Amino acid sequence: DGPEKNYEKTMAILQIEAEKAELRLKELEVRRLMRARGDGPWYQYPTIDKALIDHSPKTTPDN
Amino acid sequence: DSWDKDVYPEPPRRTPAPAPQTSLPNPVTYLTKIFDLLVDRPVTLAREFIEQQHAKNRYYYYHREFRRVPDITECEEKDILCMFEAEMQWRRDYKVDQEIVNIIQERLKACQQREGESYRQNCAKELEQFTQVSKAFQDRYSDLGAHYSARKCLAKQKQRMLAERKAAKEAAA
Repeated sequence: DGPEKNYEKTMAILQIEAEKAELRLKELEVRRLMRARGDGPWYQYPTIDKALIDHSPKTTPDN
Repeated sequence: DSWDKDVYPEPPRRTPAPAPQTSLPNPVTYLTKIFDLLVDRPVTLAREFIEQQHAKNRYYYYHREFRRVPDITECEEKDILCMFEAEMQWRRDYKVDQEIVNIIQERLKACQQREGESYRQNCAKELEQFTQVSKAFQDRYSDLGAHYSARKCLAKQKQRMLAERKAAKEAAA
């Protein structure tokens, strides 16, 4: 086949793999940030749910 | 012919005409005549046969054009598309320059053979041409390593430009 075959195929392959590479770098940086700060959708850690708390008036007034 | 005197200079072909004044006649004459009669004529007529056969059907072909693309200096830092374009353009430019020095080497070897013993006297005109070709080829493409690339060539070029700029600045005040 002609040289344009390899030229356009290499264009597509190079673009796709470069996108993969800097996406991987962004993944590493995002993971570091989200593990360090936790202000993100993942890396959340379990905490006690508030709905278990009971608010009815107890025997002791100033509980 | 198949090559211009612009692309492959050829000194004018001049041959002397000896006069065999001696009664003894030179034998090499008879050798040229018999070789022409029973070798040159049959190969020529067979060549005419196959050449008219070739001219019966002559399919055509052309040169492969190469539209120029932006250079690596114009190419942005870590932009794989234009990087590929510039790298291939620079690779083919390196190939064409290699063939340039090859052409000059062939021309100057031809010069040496034409001038024979007087090669030193009658080849300096092209000797200096091959000298400058190789000298600038060294600073244009050499020392780039096995993994030579457009970026490495640009880096070497840049280093040369800083060197010359600094030297000219310090030397000339």
